[PDB]
Amino acid sequence: EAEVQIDRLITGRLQSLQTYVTQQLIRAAEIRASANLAATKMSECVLGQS
Amino acid sequence: SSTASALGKLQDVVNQNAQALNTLVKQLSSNFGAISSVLNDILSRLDPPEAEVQIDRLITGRLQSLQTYVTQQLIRAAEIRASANLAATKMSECVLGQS
Amino acid sequence: ICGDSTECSNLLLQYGSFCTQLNRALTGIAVEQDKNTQEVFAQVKQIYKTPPIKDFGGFNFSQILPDPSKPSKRSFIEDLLFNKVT
Amino acid sequence: ICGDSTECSNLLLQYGSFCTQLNRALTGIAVEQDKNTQEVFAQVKQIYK
Amino acid sequence: QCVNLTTRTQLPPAYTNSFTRGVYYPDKVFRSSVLHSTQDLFLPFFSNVTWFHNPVLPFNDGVYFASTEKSNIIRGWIFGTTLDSKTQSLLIVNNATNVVIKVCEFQFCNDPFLDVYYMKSEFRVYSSANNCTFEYVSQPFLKNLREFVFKNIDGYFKIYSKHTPINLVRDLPQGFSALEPLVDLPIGINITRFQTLLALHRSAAYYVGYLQPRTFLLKYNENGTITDAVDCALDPLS
Amino acid sequence: FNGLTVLPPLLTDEMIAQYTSALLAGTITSGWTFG
Amino acid sequence: ETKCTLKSFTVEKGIYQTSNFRVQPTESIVRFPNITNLCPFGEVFNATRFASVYAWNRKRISNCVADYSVLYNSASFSTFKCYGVSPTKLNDLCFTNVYADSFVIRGDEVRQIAPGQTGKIADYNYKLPDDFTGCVIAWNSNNLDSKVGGNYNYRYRLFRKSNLKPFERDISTEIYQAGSTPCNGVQGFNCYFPLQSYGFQPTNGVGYQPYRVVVLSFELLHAPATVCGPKKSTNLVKNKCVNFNFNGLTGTGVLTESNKKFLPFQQFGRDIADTTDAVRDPQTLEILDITPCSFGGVSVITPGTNTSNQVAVLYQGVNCTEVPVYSTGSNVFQTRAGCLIGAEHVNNSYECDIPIGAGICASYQS
Amino acid sequence: FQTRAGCLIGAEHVNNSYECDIPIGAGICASYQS
Ligand SMILES: *[C@@H]1O[C@H](CO)[C@@H](O[C@@H]2O[C@H](CO)[C@@H](O)[C@H](O)[C@H]2NC(C)=O)[C@H](O)[C@H]1NC(C)=O
Ligand SMILES: *[C@@H]1O[C@H](CO)[C@@H](O[C@@H]2O[C@H](CO)[C@@H](O)[C@H](O)[C@H]2NC(C)=O)[C@H](O)[C@H]1NC(C)=O
Ligand SMILES: *[C@@H]1O[C@H](CO)[C@@H](O[C@@H]2O[C@H](CO)[C@@H](O)[C@H](O)[C@H]2NC(C)=O)[C@H](O)[C@H]1NC(C)=O
Ligand SMILES: *[C@@H]1O[C@H](CO)[C@@H](O[C@@H]2O[C@H](CO)[C@@H](O)[C@H](O)[C@H]2NC(C)=O)[C@H](O)[C@H]1NC(C)=O
Ligand SMILES: *[C@@H]1O[C@H](CO)[C@@H](O[C@@H]2O[C@H](CO)[C@@H](O)[C@H](O)[C@H]2NC(C)=O)[C@H](O)[C@H]1NC(C)=O
Ligand SMILES: *[C@@H]1O[C@H](CO)[C@@H](O)[C@H](O)[C@H]1NC(C)=O
Ligand SMILES: *[C@@H]1O[C@H](CO)[C@@H](O)[C@H](O)[C@H]1NC(C)=O
Ligand SMILES: *[C@@H]1O[C@H](CO)[C@@H](O)[C@H](O)[C@H]1NC(C)=O
Ligand SMILES: *[C@@H]1O[C@H](CO)[C@@H](O)[C@H](O)[C@H]1NC(C)=O
Ligand SMILES: *[C@@H]1O[C@H](CO)[C@@H](O)[C@H](O)[C@H]1NC(C)=O
Ligand SMILES: *[C@@H]1O[C@H](CO)[C@@H](O)[C@H](O)[C@H]1NC(C)=O
Ligand SMILES: *[C@@H]1O[C@H](CO)[C@@H](O)[C@H](O)[C@H]1NC(C)=O
Repeated sequence: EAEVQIDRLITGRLQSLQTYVTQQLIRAAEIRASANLAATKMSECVLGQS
Repeated sequence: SSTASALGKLQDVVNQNAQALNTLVKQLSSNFGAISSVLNDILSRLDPPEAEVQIDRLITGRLQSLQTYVTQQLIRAAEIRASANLAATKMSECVLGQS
Repeated sequence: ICGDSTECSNLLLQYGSFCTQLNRALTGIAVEQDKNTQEVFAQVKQIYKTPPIKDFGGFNFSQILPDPSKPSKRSFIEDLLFNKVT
Repeated sequence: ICGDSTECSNLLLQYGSFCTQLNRALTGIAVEQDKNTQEVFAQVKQIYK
Repeated sequence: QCVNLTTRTQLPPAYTNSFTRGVYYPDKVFRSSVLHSTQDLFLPFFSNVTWFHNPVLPFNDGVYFASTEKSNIIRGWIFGTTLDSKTQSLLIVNNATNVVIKVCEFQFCNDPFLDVYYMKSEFRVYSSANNCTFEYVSQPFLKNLREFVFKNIDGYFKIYSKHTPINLVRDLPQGFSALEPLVDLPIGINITRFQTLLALHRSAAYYVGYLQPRTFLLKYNENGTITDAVDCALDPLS
Repeated sequence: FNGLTVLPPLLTDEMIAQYTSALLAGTITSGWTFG
Repeated sequence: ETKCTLKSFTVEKGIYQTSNFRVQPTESIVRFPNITNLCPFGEVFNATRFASVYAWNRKRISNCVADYSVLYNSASFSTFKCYGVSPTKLNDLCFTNVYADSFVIRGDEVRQIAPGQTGKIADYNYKLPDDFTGCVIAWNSNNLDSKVGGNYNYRYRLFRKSNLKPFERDISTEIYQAGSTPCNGVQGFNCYFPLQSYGFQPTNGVGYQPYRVVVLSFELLHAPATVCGPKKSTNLVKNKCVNFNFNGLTGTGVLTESNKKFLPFQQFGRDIADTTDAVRDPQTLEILDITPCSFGGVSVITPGTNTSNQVAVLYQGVNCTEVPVYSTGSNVFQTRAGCLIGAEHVNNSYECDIPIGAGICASYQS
Repeated sequence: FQTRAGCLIGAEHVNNSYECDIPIGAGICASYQS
């Protein structure tokens, strides 16, 4: 019966971990877009006149 | 012509796609808790009443793997679309006119 | 999932309609890829051609202009790029 | 998900390679963060005073 | 029909390097141009291997037995717990004709031997054999080195063999070569110790190593022959 | 901890401050020509 | 089909994906080795004497043809129950390394023969593995194993330091120290003999009559097959999408001669991801090859129900050699994206209305 | 050697400072010269 109980715990914890990873991926993509915008702003408005 | 490793980005994209396909096709060889990894054998060896439980385990495992693959594909496609938009803007602004 | 098995198909039929969305996502991805290429490359309305005589004030563009000898009608640099990547 | 248990590891081992992908994704995220900082800030060849 | 041997022959317990020998095909599935990782019983790379220049050696789990024998002096092997009629015992002999594999409650004295006269017929290795289990005969196994791997798993005795000419004088060659599966015996014996047989003249170099459970990475060539291997736990680089 | 770890960034705060200082000194003295 | 998939009685101009096409298998082939010798089963089943429970008899049977129908339909057995394989399928499988273990127990100990079972025989005399696969047969032997004078030759182990591992044999009979002092071969206080006899008598009722129990254990794909059931082998077919049953391994595909160079000890090769590629027929020992039967999605091109009601059908990634309901409808065109039926190829070049692929597309004029 | 990222073995520590090729962290990294 330990296999049964461990299986239930394993599937629950794995599902939660997958959800966490997906949310992290989305947030990282958004932050990357923001960083690209900041890099362009530094390139244009600091090294020259816009 | 001489120096290598000048095309990292495209090669990386190709490698990522191939690796995703490879792991997706390789996940077909996992028990997922059942007694076998091939569905023909469990059909040809054991009676329906709990064979159907075995196919239930196989089905849920494979469907979850497929869903993960699809989500990763969606994320990568969004990134590629952003890069393509940047490329189109650069090509319009720097090739058809002086920036 | 099933690999041509009737029992697996019958059991999967009762999981609702999960596969329609799966196929629809991939179809959208493919259409998006085609649109990306079309909108990044199709920028002009006509096909222009260079004159037979090429005297551009001393500048030499032979390395980038297409070579009619090659069946692919690709330039030197395009061939190098295509050969370099696997 | 197992917390240093041998039988838990053995039971997990029959779920295929879910964890290699999860470990790969986080490393990709970290490399992305370092690249973001490096490209936004490092734009001068030299250091002026 | 045997006597206690007065001449207590002494073979020094030499130690030498195993290098990269002791790799065998783990299954019967053909593969080509692929790198496959598998975990099984294997001899760890660059280990310490015992060289004898005929005592009792424990069987442990697996045995890698090598012999650079000349003129085929090595004859056969003995396996068992007490080497007496009280317990089941196993014997392999490679005589002039087809080999003999016999499982009986064989009775052994201190120093069994085969011996030969200078027509050639002498066989007094044991003294009694009352109850026998299995009998098998096949082609004879036999400057030239012969390597054998013995495994006793799940009532199956797997013998993997490979013989190769050698031109080096003493040390083991520094090369790679797989060991194709030769013999499968569907008989289960609770072995704990094993012996060796010599063709004494009635008128000595061998190497012994042990196996451990670990993971290897193997490369298959185009024709399906293993040509390179890596031990998983030997070096951070590995 | 329970299997979670935090990796420090490659660039320390001092080097980031030094980059900002270099950028600002360049844009003060030489104008936009240094870009 | 387009209307059904779109759930609408009207369809706008474009290209849509309805379903998928795949080739169907035609016939079946069976290839089994040149083995027809009968398998001795009544010798171990109708044997006069069976060994004791602590010294259960074990036999290994191989290189034979065994029929399980004659054993299943017999009603002389009290209990017939299997674990890994349904009995009706036993005749359809080929195994290796068949083990038959025979012993004698009491009436109430029949429940002890089961994986994960706790009791006395199940842990002190015979231990069954949790992952055991096979079958177990039991029957009554009161009329033959019970003597009016009392049967005491039947003994069972009763005392041991711990339990027994599965498939482990114990024959040692030593005095048990049930206290804190050595017995030294004295059966007094806190000293009991490990073996306890039986009181089998015909006058005894249910729950005490002698019972004879045998077990059958197999393996699953560990070596080339040696013992199969009653089956008939057919010949070989080349270049035909059929389903095959090579030595119990079942599959579907097209069989072609292959030039792969095996070695005399393999049985079947592969490439990657557990994809069987080439197999060796037991009868001929030929290096065959397996290729999946062709398939692919189908698509319909229509100019809109507003305009007309004629469509074109495209089979994606399929050679225009095996098209077949609409095969003989119109002309056939071969593209890089597949085959197309219902449209005419022209040498002109207009703008693209309904993209098809590979640089070509269709429009309405027909 | 001990660093803000952990403990490093098999690598020497020097006073010099070069361009970073194999990043380690905390503002330090290693390269092959040993
Ligand atoms: C423009 O550059 C190309 C470089 O490829 C020149 O082509 C070379 O010309 C030299 C001189 O005649 C030849 O020896 C080479 O064999 C040519 N190379 C190739 C690949 O054709 C070309 O001549 C230059 N254009 C002008 C007007 O000088
Ligand atoms: C080597 O061993 C073989 C056994 O493999 C011996 O062959 C046996 O010879 C006896 C004597 O005629 C026969 O009764 C047996 O039937 C033979 N066995 C087989 C398997 O054929 C052979 O005689 C031995 N050679 C020696 C001792 O010189
Ligand atoms: C593997 O098999 C191939 C195909 O049989 C071998 O290639 C040829 O083998 C023949 C006979 O052995 C030689 O005469 C040819 O010269 C080989 N062609 C080559 C080497 O290009 C090959 O030798 C086999 N062994 C290996 C290690 O590849
Ligand atoms: C063992 O003996 C029994 C009889 O006690 C055999 O069973 C008979 O088999 C014949 C086969 O032609 C049938 O016609 C009879 O009807 C059977 N009788 C009973 C009572 O079963 C059995 O075949 C023998 N062999 C085994 C069991 O392997
Ligand atoms: C569809 O199948 C036919 C039949 O095999 C292919 O035609 C063969 O093409 C090969 C390679 O050009 C030739 O060697 C054969 O002689 C051809 N056979 C016949 C009967 O024509 C055809 O190429 C296939 N179509 C596609 C798109 O692969
Ligand atoms: C093997 O062990 C001996 C001592 O038992 C030692 O002298 C020798 O160096 C060892 N061999 C290797 C390769 O370490
Ligand atoms: C095998 O034999 C050894 C003695 O040589 C003994 O200690 C051990 O218990 C035996 N194992 C089995 C399973 O019989
Ligand atoms: C050999 O078998 C006989 C026959 O039962 C038996 O009496 C004898 O004890 C056995 N030999 C040994 C050493 O057990
Ligand atoms: C099996 O029997 C057939 C017919 O006698 C024969 O042609 C074939 O060679 C045999 N195969 C083997 C492996 O003996
Ligand atoms: C399309 O529909 C409109 C509105 O019903 C109609 O006026 C027009 O004639 C239709 N076109 C064709 C080609 O039938
Ligand atoms: C024109 O089309 C016909 C078929 O309609 C074809 O047979 C012919 O080869 C084509 N000619 C050219 C020059 O494309
Ligand atoms: C060089 O490194 C050594 C090692 O700690 C140190 O003692 C010495 O002061 C350093 N010198 C300079 C100039 O950094």
